[PDB]
Amino acid sequence: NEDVLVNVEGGVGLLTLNRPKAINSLTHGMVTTMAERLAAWENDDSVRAVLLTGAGERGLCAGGDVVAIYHSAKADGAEARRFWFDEYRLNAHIGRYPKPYVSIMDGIVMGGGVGVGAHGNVRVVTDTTKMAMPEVGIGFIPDVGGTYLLSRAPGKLGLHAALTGAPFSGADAIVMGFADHYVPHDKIDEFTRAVIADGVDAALAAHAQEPPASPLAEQRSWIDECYTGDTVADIIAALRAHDAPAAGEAADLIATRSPIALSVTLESVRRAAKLQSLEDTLRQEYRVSCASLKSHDLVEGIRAQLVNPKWRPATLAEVTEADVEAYFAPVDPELTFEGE
Ligand SMILES: [Cl-]
Ligand SMILES: [Zn+2]
Ligand SMILES: [Zn+2]
Ligand SMILES: [Zn+2]
Ligand SMILES: [Zn+2]
Ligand SMILES: [Zn+2]
Repeated sequence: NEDVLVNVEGGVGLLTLNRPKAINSLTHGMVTTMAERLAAWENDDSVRAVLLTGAGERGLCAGGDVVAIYHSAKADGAEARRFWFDEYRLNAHIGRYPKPYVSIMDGIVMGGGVGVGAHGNVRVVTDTTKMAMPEVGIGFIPDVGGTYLLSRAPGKLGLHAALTGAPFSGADAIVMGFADHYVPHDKIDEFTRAVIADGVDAALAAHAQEPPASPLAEQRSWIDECYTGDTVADIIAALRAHDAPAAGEAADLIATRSPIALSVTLESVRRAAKLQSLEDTLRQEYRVSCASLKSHDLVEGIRAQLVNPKWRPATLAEVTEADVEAYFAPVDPELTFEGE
């Protein structure tokens, strides 16, 4: 099997993620294929644009392959670090890319799938889009430039998405700055065909629609009320005190997540909000990911997903400021972006 299908048609470089039985989860091989093709096509005049899609019907991409990260974290972390090094460089390159990069973020789009789709410049979601950064549920922290996107969402919507790790819709994704355009699922095929035949602007004019109401946008009042707290424990207390079902549901979900991952996530998004550069943000995320490889909760979190995680530390009250600060320590080598 070719885990990424590659072709050029109508002047469009086509990248189709192709592990549909795994909802197209990303391997290191898939990342390097994408990266090499983006590099090869960048100065090739026969390629006017790039289009990223996923095979099958359930989603563009459910994430990075978590089994491989798990096996690496139990070993010496070498593959995980190399994977993230190459992946984050790819994320940055999509972010800078000079040619139109159209991503079809249909169906399930989570974690690493956000990384390959949501830094594009023509970002399409649909009525089946279920997008999330669910990292705290496995003892991890949103990466792949997710902290850059989360910190740029309106209000505190980004913190809500990051701490709950809950999915949000296509319309929500547009509100949060993770996507640009809305096309119903049973027009993606016509839309994709039109990009290839008539170009991006014609395809959009012909198939894009006004998104429906964003439920996340309607929740902004209590999100902004409750997520201004200094600590995750402050946030949970406020959500409970607001005494309404949607806030309570958020609190309940947060309370299932890794305490250390939640704490590092809150700090990451707050620090990312002060960084202008996608590259600088990814450098921070790389330190955090590297640190997470040495953690109890990353292994426990992924284990539980594969096989009720028992987090350690078990409570937010046991998380110290030094525990959080440890995730932001320098590493050697730092993530670098040269070789363009
Ligand atoms: Cl570039
Ligand atoms: Zn379909
Ligand atoms: Zn393995
Ligand atoms: Zn590798
Ligand atoms: Zn470039
Ligand atoms: Zn169709």
